[PDB]
Amino acid sequence: MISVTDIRRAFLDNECHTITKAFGYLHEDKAIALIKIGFHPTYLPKVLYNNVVEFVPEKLYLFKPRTVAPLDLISTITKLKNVDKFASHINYHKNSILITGDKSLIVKCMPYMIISDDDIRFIREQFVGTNSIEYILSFINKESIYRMSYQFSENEIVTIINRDHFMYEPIYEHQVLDSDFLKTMLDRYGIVPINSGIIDELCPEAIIEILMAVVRPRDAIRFLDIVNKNQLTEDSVKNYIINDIRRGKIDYYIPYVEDFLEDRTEDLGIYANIFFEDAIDITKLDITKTELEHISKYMNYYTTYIDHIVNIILQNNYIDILASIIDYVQDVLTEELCIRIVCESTNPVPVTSLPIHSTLVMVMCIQMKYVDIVEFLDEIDIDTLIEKGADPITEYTFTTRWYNKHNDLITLYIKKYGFCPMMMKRLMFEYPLTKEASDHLLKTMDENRGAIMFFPRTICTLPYLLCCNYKLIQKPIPFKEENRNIVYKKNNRVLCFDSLENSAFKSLIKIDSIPGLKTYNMKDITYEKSNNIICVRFIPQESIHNEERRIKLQLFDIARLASYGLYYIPSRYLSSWTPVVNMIEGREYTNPQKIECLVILDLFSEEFIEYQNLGNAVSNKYELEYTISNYQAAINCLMSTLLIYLVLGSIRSISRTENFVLSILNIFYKGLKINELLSEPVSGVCIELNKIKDRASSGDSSFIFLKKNELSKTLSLCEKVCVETILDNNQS
Repeated sequence: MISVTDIRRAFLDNECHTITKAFGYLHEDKAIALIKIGFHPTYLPKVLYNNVVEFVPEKLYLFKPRTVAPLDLISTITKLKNVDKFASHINYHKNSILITGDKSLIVKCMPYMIISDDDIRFIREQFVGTNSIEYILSFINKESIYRMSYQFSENEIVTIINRDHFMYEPIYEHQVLDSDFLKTMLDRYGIVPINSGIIDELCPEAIIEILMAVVRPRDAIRFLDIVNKNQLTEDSVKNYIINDIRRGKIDYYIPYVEDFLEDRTEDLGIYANIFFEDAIDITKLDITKTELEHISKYMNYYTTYIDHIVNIILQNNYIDILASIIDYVQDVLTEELCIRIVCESTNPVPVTSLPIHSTLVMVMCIQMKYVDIVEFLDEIDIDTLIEKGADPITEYTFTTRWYNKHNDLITLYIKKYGFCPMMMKRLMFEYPLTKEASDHLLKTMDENRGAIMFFPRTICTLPYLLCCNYKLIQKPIPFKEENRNIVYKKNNRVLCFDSLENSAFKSLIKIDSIPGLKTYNMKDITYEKSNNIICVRFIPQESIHNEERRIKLQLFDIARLASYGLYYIPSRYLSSWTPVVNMIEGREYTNPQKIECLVILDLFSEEFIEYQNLGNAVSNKYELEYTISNYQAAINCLMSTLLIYLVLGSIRSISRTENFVLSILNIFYKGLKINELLSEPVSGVCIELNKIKDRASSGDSSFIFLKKNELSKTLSLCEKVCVETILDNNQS
């Protein structure tokens, strides 16, 4: 459990109403320490302003913009790369920032400043004679344009659209543009010319093509309005719009239909009533499932016929359609139907939209992993929820008032997250707790110190172990004298490096010193130098012919290298998958959307990085918001490699998937020198894996596509292997 002694002392001895207020009564030294690591309220009292400016300036945004001094603000954001959090400060002090005349400063601040016609006059004054005017203005935001009278020149508009393509949207509805300029922007940037500057009469084909290309409904409306002022609308255009309405594209055309298609309501059929109140009696029409899907978003126009529609839905078992109109059928929903919806619908419905909150409905929502199970507490007590397997501590719950209505939910929040600084920060500071709720929270955490509240399941979960802030101990490399009968390639290989300090060079040499590797072996290493450059000549191990054996033996080597402090970032397979970050922040995580390879390459192709530099390499490779430790980066690399070797390895495997998962994960243990065998149930994992295996033959693509939440059991097994990796490391 996170310690709360000091902040609870502050909360009680000053009779605060919120933990935010109590934070301000901490000793300035403790407050500043907490502020540095991000454990702070959303704002700070003025007494701390000088300490923040001196000791942690990047956190000045925690003061009201009026409280911050323009010099302090400008000194801070000059140093920072990301100033998103200073947006309201930057806007409030825009005049101070303009007066500086600093090109780099102004350009960094433009996306957050609401720029006025006067401000534009100041920029053209301070920068006349330089390339900078069209450069500075190219960083303007859509908010400035909406409130602006100024009109961009064409050069400005190009510079702006080169910097951010979709800035054409505010520009195109801000000002009248030359019609040849609109054509040039279409031929060259593919921008659809939706602007009042359209002057030439367009052929029926041209109108149909522009409609087929627009995406936002407001652009279709605008286009048609402009065009109708230039020319009459053809029967060819009218026909396409009716057929587009039949394809579900409705919002695009509501003004148009109401003004020009009044005499085509029989062609519009069931859709006509969206445009003309009760225009067609739909009971006399043959209604298709597709037509009901399209009008589901438009049911407020079919309330005259709501019974007929509901009846078609129930008679044809259109449960997804029933779910999509659930707000209109509250009176019809029996417990039986409520259950059907929960089990059969593609996407969940809100528990508040189910009028029946029986235990039976609740266990179906638990089975379907509904995120809003807490809403059954109007009928069912928290103990029955927990006994029946509910987890009400979700993101959904945080958007409700339930934490103030029920101190048992705050206790459950602590049991799930009391060790997790980011999640406790969120409840302590970013949730509108009551005095009594705030008191219960700090009391419960203070009287349950240590690990007792997380025993015996949570203390052995990966997120819990990531927040103990352990270390992975590296083992020293044993003496090597290679006696094995290794088959080497009949050709040598040369790798060159800019210097001998090169970390990749240093790890290649270290890996050569490591005994007992199965795939990463090298013969007859010679050196050649040219000033700083160092080249390594060597004869690589011949590749293992059996692909399944090769993949198993590569994971052994990965485990053995990790035990000695050498890791690799699997970014060629999972370019953005950092589940460790989710875990230490208390956020749920799921599988990546794809594996960017089909073939597991040999380990010679990867760059192995020292543990001591791993936190920095991982955070840079994945462009993380903040730098994670070497420990947490090591866990991410293992989690990534395990997922890749299980999924990709399965695909290329010829043995029974149950024996593959069990033997390659035991192979991983052996590389770690863990003497106990892995013995986990893999039946549920193998069903997930075999599904993906079957798409990989049918797909025929350059990547392996993974469906959302398809690998939950495989991920819990990757987690369990990492947990055992950490616990065994901590015994040594």
